[PDB]
Amino acid sequence: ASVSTLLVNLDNKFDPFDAMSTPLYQTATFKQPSAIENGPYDYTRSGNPTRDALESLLAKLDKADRAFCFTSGMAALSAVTHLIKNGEEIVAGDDVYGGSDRLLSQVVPRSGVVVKRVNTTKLDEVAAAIGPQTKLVWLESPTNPRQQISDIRKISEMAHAQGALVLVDNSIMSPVLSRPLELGADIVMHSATKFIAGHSDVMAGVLAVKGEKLAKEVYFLQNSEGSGLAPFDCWLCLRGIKTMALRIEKQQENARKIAMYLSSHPRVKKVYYAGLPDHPGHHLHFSQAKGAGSVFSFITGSVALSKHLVETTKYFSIAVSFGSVKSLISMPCFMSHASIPAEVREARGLTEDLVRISAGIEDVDDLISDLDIAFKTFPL
Amino acid sequence: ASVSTLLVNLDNKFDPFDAMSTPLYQTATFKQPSAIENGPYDYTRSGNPTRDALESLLAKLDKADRAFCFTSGMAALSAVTHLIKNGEEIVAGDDVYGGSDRLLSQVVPRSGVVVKRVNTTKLDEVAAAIGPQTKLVWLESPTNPRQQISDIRKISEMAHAQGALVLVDNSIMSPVLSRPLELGADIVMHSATKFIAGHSDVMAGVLAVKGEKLAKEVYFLQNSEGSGLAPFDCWLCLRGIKTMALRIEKQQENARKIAMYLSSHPRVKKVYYAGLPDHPGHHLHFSQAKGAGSVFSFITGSVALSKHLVETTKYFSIAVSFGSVKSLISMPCFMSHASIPAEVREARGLTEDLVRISAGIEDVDDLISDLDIAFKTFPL
Amino acid sequence: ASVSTLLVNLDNKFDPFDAMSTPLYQTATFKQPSAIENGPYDYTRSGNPTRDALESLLAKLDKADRAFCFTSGMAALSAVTHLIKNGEEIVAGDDVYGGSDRLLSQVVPRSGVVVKRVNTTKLDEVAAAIGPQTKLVWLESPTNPRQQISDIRKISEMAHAQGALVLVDNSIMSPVLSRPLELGADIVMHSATKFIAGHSDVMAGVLAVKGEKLAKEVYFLQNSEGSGLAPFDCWLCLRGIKTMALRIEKQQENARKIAMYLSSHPRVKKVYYAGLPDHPGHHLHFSQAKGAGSVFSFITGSVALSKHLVETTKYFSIAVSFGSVKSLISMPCFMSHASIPAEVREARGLTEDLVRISAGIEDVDDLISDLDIAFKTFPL
Amino acid sequence: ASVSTLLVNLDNKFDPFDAMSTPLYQTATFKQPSAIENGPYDYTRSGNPTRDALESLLAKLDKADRAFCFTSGMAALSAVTHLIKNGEEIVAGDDVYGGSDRLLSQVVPRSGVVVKRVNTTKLDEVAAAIGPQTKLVWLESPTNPRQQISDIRKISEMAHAQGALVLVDNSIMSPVLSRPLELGADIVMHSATKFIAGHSDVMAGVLAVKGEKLAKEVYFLQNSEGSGLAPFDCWLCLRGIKTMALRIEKQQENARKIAMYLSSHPRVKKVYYAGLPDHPGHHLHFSQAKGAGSVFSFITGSVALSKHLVETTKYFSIAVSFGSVKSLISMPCFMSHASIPAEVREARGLTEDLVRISAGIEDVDDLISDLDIAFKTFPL
Ligand SMILES: *Cc1c(COP(=O)(O)O)cnc(C)c1O
Ligand SMILES: *Cc1c(COP(=O)(O)O)cnc(C)c1O
Ligand SMILES: *Cc1c(COP(=O)(O)O)cnc(C)c1O
Ligand SMILES: *Cc1c(COP(=O)(O)O)cnc(C)c1O
Repeated sequence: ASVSTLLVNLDNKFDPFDAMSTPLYQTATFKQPSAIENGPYDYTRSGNPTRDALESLLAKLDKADRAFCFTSGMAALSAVTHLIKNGEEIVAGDDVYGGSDRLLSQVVPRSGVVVKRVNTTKLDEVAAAIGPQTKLVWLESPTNPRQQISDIRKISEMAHAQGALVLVDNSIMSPVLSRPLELGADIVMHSATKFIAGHSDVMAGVLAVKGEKLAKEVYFLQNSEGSGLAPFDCWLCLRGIKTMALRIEKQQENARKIAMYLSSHPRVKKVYYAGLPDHPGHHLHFSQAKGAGSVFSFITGSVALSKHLVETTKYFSIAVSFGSVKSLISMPCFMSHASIPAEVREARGLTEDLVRISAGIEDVDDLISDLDIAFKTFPL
Repeated sequence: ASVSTLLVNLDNKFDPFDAMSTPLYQTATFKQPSAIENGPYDYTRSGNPTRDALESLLAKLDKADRAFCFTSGMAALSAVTHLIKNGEEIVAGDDVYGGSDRLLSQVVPRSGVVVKRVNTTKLDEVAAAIGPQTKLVWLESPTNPRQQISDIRKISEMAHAQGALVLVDNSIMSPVLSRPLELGADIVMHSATKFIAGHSDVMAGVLAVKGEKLAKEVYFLQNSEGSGLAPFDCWLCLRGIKTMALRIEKQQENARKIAMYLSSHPRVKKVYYAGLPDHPGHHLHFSQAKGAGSVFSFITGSVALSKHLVETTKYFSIAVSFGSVKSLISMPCFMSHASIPAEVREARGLTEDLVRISAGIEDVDDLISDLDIAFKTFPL
Repeated sequence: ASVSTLLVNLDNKFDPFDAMSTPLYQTATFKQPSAIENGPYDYTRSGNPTRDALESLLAKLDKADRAFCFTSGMAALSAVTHLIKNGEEIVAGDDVYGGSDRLLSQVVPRSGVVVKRVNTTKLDEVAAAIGPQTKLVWLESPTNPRQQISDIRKISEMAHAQGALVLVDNSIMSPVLSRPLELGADIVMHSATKFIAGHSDVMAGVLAVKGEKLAKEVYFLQNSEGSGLAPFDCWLCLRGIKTMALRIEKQQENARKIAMYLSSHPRVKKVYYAGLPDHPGHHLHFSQAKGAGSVFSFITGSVALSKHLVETTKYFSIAVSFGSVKSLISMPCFMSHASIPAEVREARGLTEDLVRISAGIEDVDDLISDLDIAFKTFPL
Repeated sequence: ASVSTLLVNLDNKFDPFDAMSTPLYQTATFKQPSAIENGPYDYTRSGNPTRDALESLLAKLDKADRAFCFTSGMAALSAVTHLIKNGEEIVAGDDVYGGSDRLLSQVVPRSGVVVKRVNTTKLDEVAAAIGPQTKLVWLESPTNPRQQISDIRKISEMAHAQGALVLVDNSIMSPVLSRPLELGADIVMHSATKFIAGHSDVMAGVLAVKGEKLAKEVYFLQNSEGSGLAPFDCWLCLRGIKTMALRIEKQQENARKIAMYLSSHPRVKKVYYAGLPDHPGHHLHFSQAKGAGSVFSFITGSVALSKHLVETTKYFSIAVSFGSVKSLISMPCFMSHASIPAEVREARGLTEDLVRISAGIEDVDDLISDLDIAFKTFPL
């Protein structure tokens, strides 16, 4: 039974009328059966039929013991973070996403937790980083925007060697291309704001958990810090996940073709994309994933040319994130860090002229044609 | 300019078409204007027009500098909590609500933050408990379900003279009966799931802040822990908050009358309601609140008769919380702590037969008659 | 069992989890149980659980056999209209609302259905106009904006003695002030866009029917012309209808007081409101309605002063319709028929300076003070 | 600029914040600028920014002068029908859809309009059917479930020859495969409940019009009979139309492969599908369309085998309609007419054992495998 076939099934047992869409329980409380006993549901912060339908499809998708839905990706990562106590340590790949950065830096500390940074690509570096009191190993792969690959099976054994939990933020791959729990991770997180919902109209975060005692501790925090995804947002996620395989299938192929057109373009200096045969990490990646994705970036050594591509293209929207049906284009180097000086950007592997693209589901000839016209209009 | 009157004010400067209802911005991202600069908005976790319209109304209602909306009441209490660093001190009443209790005993510790519990009605204790390390004082008055009154002006001065922040969870009072920031509090919090939304159909928390620095610090956390209330939810709060003054007016009056009836009823031992002249705290409370709200409880000395009133009443629903248009009834001891033993149930100031009622907006003659019959049908 | 009390009753037999809010069935199709038989539901155009929950409440409020919800007020009036065959006769007041007017003069004719217009306050005319071909009598009392009262018990007997159906568009009264099916009417219609939903945010029409055959005939049309109100809309009506009794109570009282003030004001020539003792029809209306509602108008003999009151009032919005929590003000002559000439504007019983107000639920001292200032700032 | 690329573009001029998703104007009224003049919007029944964004994308998709959105497909067809006056005629292909049937039969008549039926495949039949006073020619192609083809260019000239309007109900093809306005039709109707929204969670109907005076007459009825699609439903339509090209592309290909597997299956007697080279009409169809679609049917001469396939398959849902991401299966012969006797089904070209499939976007091997197992389990 394929993913494609699994994403559209409606297994809503509770529904007496078998509607084709999951009924939306937009309520806060439920009436109890008696003065002494509760019902299956009582308060939405604790549990809700609609969110249960989504959390449950997502556990199957990730082959997890239990899945949890949060108001956003950051909320999911913040909860994970509230699992390490005072005097513990966290080995954080130092490449990891902006909000993840800010979190590991400015927030995790106020809690008496220690934060180690590394290059999860160098096993020795991460080997030396895994201390006695190391309780969490937190990875991302491909990284962004460079697409550098890390070995999740091995980093899993080093960490598991100290009795530590491995968190794999799979947002960039989604359950259709990768399933980290089957590579040794303990918790896979997905910003569902990206591929899962795929329409850039809903914030959501997902924690997919391996191990019951573990899941019980996540539920404790989803239910106590009250960050469970709202019923309406769950419904929009349920509606969107249905075409996830269909959308990734077209998107990724658009990305392959635009990466190839750019790869051999006179004005493009380098192209990062794990799908290119020439990508350092290519073979490593595909040993743990079925696809490169639909996000990639490139350099042009010319910041004035890069701004032009970004601002001139008619089919790409200038925006953050990726994974929507609309193709996006940006400069993470002078934008996704506008507060980044000349040393603030150099202190972060990236270069003022770097352009990142999130390919959508348009006709790739429309997109390649759009980019070509854009290079041919830049004056000198 | 009265509150009833302020609540229906539609202040949407952004909307070109002057809709009578605030346009719902159900979107996760916004397009940036150029490659270098951002727009007023960029990402719903960071900010959204619909949520801004609500956070603004809420700041005006509470006379706060800025207000913040969180995915739920607990999320809001959880952020205030992430303001206090490793090894600092938190002094919080003993009465403090269930979820707050749990958060105070099992999550705050994980940060090395120390928690002292006090009976905030006894100034000495408050005095005794507030040292050099105290950075947060956390009140709640009336207490649930006894409706104990604490002096908020005097507790604020003590803490401030110690440089501590004062939080008042004003959920049971809401903006139209009390505005704690004018009594020394620094942050007022509401479970907007209760009176603000008013229909039992949306989960939401609000944080009303005094002080630009503080606010900046609350915003920093609402944004990084990605917990701002979602747009559909903000829209439902905006919609339900409009009848807030109206709902409370009829509700409060209903509770008054129903306490009247129970107070002089032969099978009712004690009635807890701050509106009753005979209630310890009456004059204190009304010295800092324009009214006694709509939740109250009573004891009957008979766990068997209490269950009976609870299950037999035809017009009250057996449910958790309050502040909704529907009248609710429950038993905080044998229910809102159901899995509670003999001393583990009395380990909380509440005899297991205490019944709590949340008056709604129905005909009070229907509700009072509903209770009378239930008292008469009880088997001996 | 009072109306205020009936409005919050949650009667959802179908829902397994007893949510406090009716589950929204946002779906177009339902799965059938076998290849041969259907289920309770199959297609939202045919029926939906959420819409059923509302159509049921509405039948109980109006003491009707069955009720139907349409995409809007006009859709409902348009269906009643599709009940009358080729070459039959329709007798409908002259006063009858704009959209109804248009529908009566430009669409009903296309069917060979003949339309006679009468001043339903003059029984003779009604008598004179009702022949052997009359199959529908269409009333509206009070009339807009003059608030003319027609005798609904006596008009029903005449038509019935001629075998004609009687429709009463009860939009301005709603179920808590009048229930026309207990006065001889056969179908009562409401623009649920007005008092029922009560927040200016949903378009909806309701048809409350007396008689199984008739109902069957209305259902046949709601179903075939695919016009039943959509599920999200039904849910918003269910949500807003709960404060209906509460909203009207404060609203009606507000209108009373504001008519009081204007009636004895030096710059106001005539005030039209059926609650005023001096109003022709007072005793008739209150002989068939429990109240005068919240819409009324006044003349000032000065088109220039009327525009001024309309544009200067700070607390009234310039807008069409009524029944919302927000106070509205407008000029039916120079606005709700703006593109109206000199005799084409007087070709409707309304002097071009008539101002209509719809009282909302704000502080009446705020509203009355708002009007006073506007009378005082008017340039001479 | 391809359709695929056009379906995801956001051309919302009015939006000051450029959200990626169209802002939802869930309101009924808008405030007017002054006492004498309206704004662009005033009442949702008349016009709404969100519906305008959808009606406008749909005009581009169909190459129409203006597009209109209705509460449902039937509402769209019912409005079309209110365009022919008393004493006019309608030439209705007699094969046309159920609700279309019911309408042409039981409703259109009460209006003094004459109804002719034909086999739009026989030009002579339709030649003889086009009278002097014929104002509407109403087609469907492929028909359902037979997929019989009609020539839309020629039937367009015969009709236009009498000054008549041609209505083409394109629901089964959608704008991605066919655009009838470019073949002589005047109005193309789409049940948007099908392919446009594609998630079976929203009812909607669409009229795409050629000719301004024409469009003005449709707007008159959408605006007067109040059947304009609700803002929320428009938003769900906007969200769904975005993957329409992506969904039809996979769906149609699944259909091709399942039609081919069934075509050569021992237990299948006939397969109707315009994409099969062997289909009477094949070449005719593709002269006016780019694809066969994803709906087809087949016969097995065995009603007991057909029920079994329908009720045994694990990946097909038993439901009406088509065009959703979920594959559907049914027997229109003994189900989509359960009230169809032994002569009531014979009086309608179809046969008790006929099975219709609407292919979804699953893995076609999952679906073919599911059907094969189903044939191999039927006992004798
Ligand atoms: C986009 C992104 C996030 C942010 O998630 P939100 O849902 O918007 O808070 C987290 N992690 C990664 C790896 C991302 O790339
Ligand atoms: C209900 C309640 C809360 C919890 O708020 P949620 O919206 O349910 O997370 C917090 N404080 C008080 C005093 C409450 O009564
Ligand atoms: C407003 C109004 C209508 C129209 O209803 P819609 O919901 O706007 O279509 C019908 N009747 C009366 C008497 C009205 O005042
Ligand atoms: C499905 C169908 C319709 C029905 O439309 P609704 O939107 O559900 O009312 C109309 N026409 C055709 C041709 C169809 O096949």
